Amino acid sequence: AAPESFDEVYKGRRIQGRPAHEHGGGYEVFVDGVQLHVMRNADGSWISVVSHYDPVPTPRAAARAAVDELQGAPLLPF
Amino acid sequence: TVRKNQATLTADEKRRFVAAVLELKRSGRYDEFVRTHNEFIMSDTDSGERTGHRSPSFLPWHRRFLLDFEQALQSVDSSVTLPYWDWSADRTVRASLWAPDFLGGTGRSTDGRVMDGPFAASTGNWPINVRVDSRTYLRRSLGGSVAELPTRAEVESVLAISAYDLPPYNSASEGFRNHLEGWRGVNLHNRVHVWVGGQMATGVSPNDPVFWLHHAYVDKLWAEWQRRHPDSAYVPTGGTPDVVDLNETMKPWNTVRPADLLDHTAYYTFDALEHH
Ligand SMILES: [Cu+2]
Ligand SMILES: [Cu+2]
Ligand SMILES: [Cu+2]
Repeated sequence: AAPESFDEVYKGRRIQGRPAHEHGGGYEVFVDGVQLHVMRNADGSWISVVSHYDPVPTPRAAARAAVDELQGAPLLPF
Repeated sequence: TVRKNQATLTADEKRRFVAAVLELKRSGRYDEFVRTHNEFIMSDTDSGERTGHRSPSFLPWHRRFLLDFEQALQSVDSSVTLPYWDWSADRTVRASLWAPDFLGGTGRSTDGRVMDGPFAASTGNWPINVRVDSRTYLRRSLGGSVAELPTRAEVESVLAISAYDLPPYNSASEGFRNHLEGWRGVNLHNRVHVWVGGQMATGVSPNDPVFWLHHAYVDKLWAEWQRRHPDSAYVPTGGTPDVVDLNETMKPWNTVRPADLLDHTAYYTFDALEHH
């Protein structure tokens, strides 16, 4: 089953997640309205394109790791 | 063609390598390697088609990708070959790899911007074009997101694994391939990407020239693995949905199979490769 949706402001950025060139996403994440590619691993961990080699437990964790990575910068859409 | 440990290059081998890489960037050819890798990163999935990553073909796929990149370098300067970075031996920020005459060092703390070396944004010679993070300068945070690079003893524990790969042939697998890739166990290749940080931590990781040196050593470790396990070979060997079997062709090239890439000596040798 899909993870729950989420919506919060994290380090000044709006991050949203919801169940739904790249893979058929089952789950979408957005940072200030720009979609961020994320992916689920077989063990249930998640990654995003800007932290792809570093599994974290949930899509919100992946979204937060992306905001951490971006250090304020806008995201470019994939 | 001999692939050499980066630590052993002469000053003018380093010079020639850097100039060839900068020419591939200037001419527009470099960025399409970045783009190809990010497309496979985003499409390779544990539950569906997977070719470049999180699958048995992770190793032949990157071997062929590096061959394509090395051939592009040689079209610019035929003397150039890809060096490799043994991150188990050259494991600190003070290694010569990260000197201003080679790859440049770590990024400053404020924004991770690399400030020295030929790939520093200030040179005007290394625009980051293919990107997800919108900033356009090379970034690194060596040792910032993970404490240490793998050690020789950790690599040996992975080389001792006998099975090439195992069902379900993905990031959950036991077996050599997934332990080398790093999704399970002590973690070799993924951890190195995280340790460099910056673009190397992302799907557009070939934006950093160290990408090639990292994968050239991952590639060497597959060769070492073969010599440790001359009785063990690529799996699976047929009929596996979503996974590239031994004699199946590989995207994006389509004209090459894992089978064609198991023996690297058809393409290059290493400066040193322990005989079994
Ligand atoms: Cu293990
Ligand atoms: Cu990699
Ligand atoms: Cu023997």
